[PDB]
Amino acid sequence: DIFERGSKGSSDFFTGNVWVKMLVTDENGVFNTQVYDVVFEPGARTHWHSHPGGQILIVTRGKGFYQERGKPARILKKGDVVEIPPNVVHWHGAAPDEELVHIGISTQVHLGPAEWLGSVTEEEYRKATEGK
Amino acid sequence: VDDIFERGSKGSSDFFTGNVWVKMLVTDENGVFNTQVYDVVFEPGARTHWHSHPGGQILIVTRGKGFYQERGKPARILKKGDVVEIPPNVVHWHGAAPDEELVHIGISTQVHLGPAEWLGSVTEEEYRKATEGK
Repeated sequence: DIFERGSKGSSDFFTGNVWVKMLVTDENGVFNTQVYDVVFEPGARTHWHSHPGGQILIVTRGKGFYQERGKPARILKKGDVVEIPPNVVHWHGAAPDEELVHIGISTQVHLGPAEWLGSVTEEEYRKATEGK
Repeated sequence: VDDIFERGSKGSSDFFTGNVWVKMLVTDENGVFNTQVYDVVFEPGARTHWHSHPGGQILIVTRGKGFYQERGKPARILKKGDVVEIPPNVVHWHGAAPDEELVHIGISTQVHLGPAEWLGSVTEEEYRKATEGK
């Protein structure tokens, strides 16, 4: 609705079909902040990862999940704002039944890039999402 | 705190001309992010005063029609989907079109570099010249 779909996200960092559109790439480092828009098709999600800088998600459409490692998953819908603290290992993605669209803001980009870990397994995903 | 309001808290005449509603999305009370995020509605004709942010600002337009102008430069027309990169210390205003509202997300970057510096109102002549017939 607000933005066109971006380009297909790498299978190295995503499970399923995800489209990413860079809004602010901050190539010159002026803002120390990057901004992206992402569409997760049903079932699609990031791998587990963390950022040294805090991340902010703003949900613009659909239904999805955010989960920090060892913690219960949080249900996302339009309007929700997720503050992802620095270094917290987490994933986010769509509900099984419905796409998720959100803006993402990476803060304190200079602290370093995302650290990518393992995929969110089918088991982890079902456990987090089944019947919610 | 701003969740208590229907449209947000009404913009103070100290900083805005006309009717504006602001909802803070990220206040960063605890400085975890060095960034603040807000959602703003400008009714037609409403706009910020001239101001600058030491750390810069990013606008993401979600609805309607507005204008962005840097001191001494031609105004830029804003529509849904537009992204405005406002560099550190650049003096500017933004706001709605004369006959349509503007809604946008604002991101104040590098907050630790200081608060916004607020200058004069955008005069009716400045606004008319910026917007009339556009």
